[PDB]
Amino acid sequence: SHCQKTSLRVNFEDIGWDSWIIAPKEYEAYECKGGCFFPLADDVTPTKHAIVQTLVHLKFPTKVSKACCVPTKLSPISVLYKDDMGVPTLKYHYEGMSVAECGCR
Amino acid sequence: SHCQKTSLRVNFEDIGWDSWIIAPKEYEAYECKGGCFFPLADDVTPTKHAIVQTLVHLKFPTKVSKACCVPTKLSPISVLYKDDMGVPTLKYHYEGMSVAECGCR
Ligand SMILES: [Cl-]
Ligand SMILES: [Cl-]
Ligand SMILES: [Cl-]
Ligand SMILES: [Cl-]
Ligand SMILES: [Cl-]
Ligand SMILES: [Cl-]
Ligand SMILES: [Cl-]
Ligand SMILES: [Cl-]
Ligand SMILES: [Cl-]
Ligand SMILES: [Cl-]
Ligand code: NA
Ligand code: NA
Ligand code: NA
Ligand code: NA
Ligand code: NA
Ligand code: NA
Ligand code: NA
Ligand code: NA
Repeated sequence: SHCQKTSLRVNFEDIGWDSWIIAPKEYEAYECKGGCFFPLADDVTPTKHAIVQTLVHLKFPTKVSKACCVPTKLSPISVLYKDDMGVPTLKYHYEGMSVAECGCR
Repeated sequence: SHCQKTSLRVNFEDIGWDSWIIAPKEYEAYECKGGCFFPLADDVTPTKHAIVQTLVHLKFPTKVSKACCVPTKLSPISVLYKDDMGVPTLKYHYEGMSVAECGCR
């Protein structure tokens, strides 16, 4: 019911990235699912704007949207890609691919 | 149509904060409105997970949600609050209250 990290396996061929990513075929990216509603959790680490916007959304549900549960910290992965010369080069830290922590923003 | 910053005036008495915030009565908090869909904008600064999740949402619209346009940088404001001794104390930098930049996360 609340903002938390859940599993998401992403296949590179389904997102159109298998044309430049040789390996791996799939990877655990995770996704941040849940709702930002009161009472909040102890580890959602909400900003004061996300708390204010959620309160305004309660008073005006048609004019203002609630806060979103988005990843607050990302972890890199390693991909085997083909460079301009068609050889498999290793990108050891491809940053911003997996979710480490979620939160209400 | 795309992730951008828009105006949001928040009244402290409508969110139940006028009991500990004497002044100001209202403040410009801003809100991040728009959609994270391709083709993206030049200044939404999207993370690679937000791009991947948006691509997975296109292939599986019922199983995975799209990325959210949330504030990426917050600016503080100044509030006049009553401390435990009932006097108006000034909190010069009340951080995390106004939106500075939006983005797709
Ligand atoms: Cl709470
Ligand atoms: Cl925070
Ligand atoms: Cl690297
Ligand atoms: Cl290393
Ligand atoms: Cl990178
Ligand atoms: Cl694009
Ligand atoms: Cl970024
Ligand atoms: Cl201060
Ligand atoms: Cl200062
Ligand atoms: Cl503060
Ligand atoms: Na904050
Ligand atoms: Na309303
Ligand atoms: Na709305
Ligand atoms: Na290492
Ligand atoms: Na990134
Ligand atoms: Na689907
Ligand atoms: Na869904
Ligand atoms: Na100053």
